Amino acid sequence: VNSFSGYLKLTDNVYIKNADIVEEAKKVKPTVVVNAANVYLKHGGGVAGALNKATNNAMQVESDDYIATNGPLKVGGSCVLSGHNLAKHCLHVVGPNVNKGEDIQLLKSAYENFNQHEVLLAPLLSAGIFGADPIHSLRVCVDTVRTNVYLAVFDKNLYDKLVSSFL
Ligand SMILES: Cc1cc(C)nc(N)n1
Repeated sequence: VNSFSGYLKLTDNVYIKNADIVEEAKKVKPTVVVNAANVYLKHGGGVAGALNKATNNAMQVESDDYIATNGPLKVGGSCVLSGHNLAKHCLHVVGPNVNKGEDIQLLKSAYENFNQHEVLLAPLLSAGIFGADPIHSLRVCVDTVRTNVYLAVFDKNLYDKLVSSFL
């Protein structure tokens, strides 16, 4: 049993809810929250900006030190950093950004990072301002992630479309 509440079950291991990932993290304090990161860990706007704002910019400070030491992530890659006030850990995962021309086949590689963690609270990778089709992102998630993933969908309209169209 875990603390996640109000989710619709899509598969054996994938659950979904209409919720802002910042309010859900604050309530649950999951072991892992996933950030929709870029390779520079610049959490300017989007999911990353919303999570970073909720940490009072401490996520950005920690991320700048990570990049100064290690250099940029790969598209499709990830790193584990602190979850600050939101979670034990934040798994920063880089899905391909369609608005930068990145290979959508890298979305499967991005979701494979989730398999290193038994339970996660996550957004749909490459959705929102990363430009991918969220219906596609949910299909890749279900077909790639084998660990238990609790997806937070920010848009009520999009949530209802993801559920209604789910095969
Ligand atoms: C305030 C907010 C929350 C989420 C999940 N994303 C964005 N872009 N902004």
